[PDB]
Amino acid sequence: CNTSWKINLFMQFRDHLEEVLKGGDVVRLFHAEQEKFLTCDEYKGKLQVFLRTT
Amino acid sequence: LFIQPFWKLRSNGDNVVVGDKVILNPVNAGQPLHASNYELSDNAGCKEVNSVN
Repeated sequence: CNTSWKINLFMQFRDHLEEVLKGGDVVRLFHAEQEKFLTCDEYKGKLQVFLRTT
Repeated sequence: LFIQPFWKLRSNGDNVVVGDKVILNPVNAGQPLHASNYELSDNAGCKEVNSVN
């Protein structure tokens, strides 16, 4: 075929360190003061963000 | 006086930064300093400081 693949850069090898925050990382935000995790859930047909009491 | 964190952000072994809210706990008494609400008779408008939870 004549298909051509274009190389689009998302992240460099130097920036792929595991000791730094990187785009696309899956992390959860924990509230130290209230000791609660940020969460979003559907309550009355609409999604709302809050801190879930544990 | 043990200097101890008041916020949950800081933790034991962390360097104390200027402006941080800290608690001063006497080594022997074991009760943090507290600005009492008892107005001093000798001087009006002056409160008292004592060691208590």
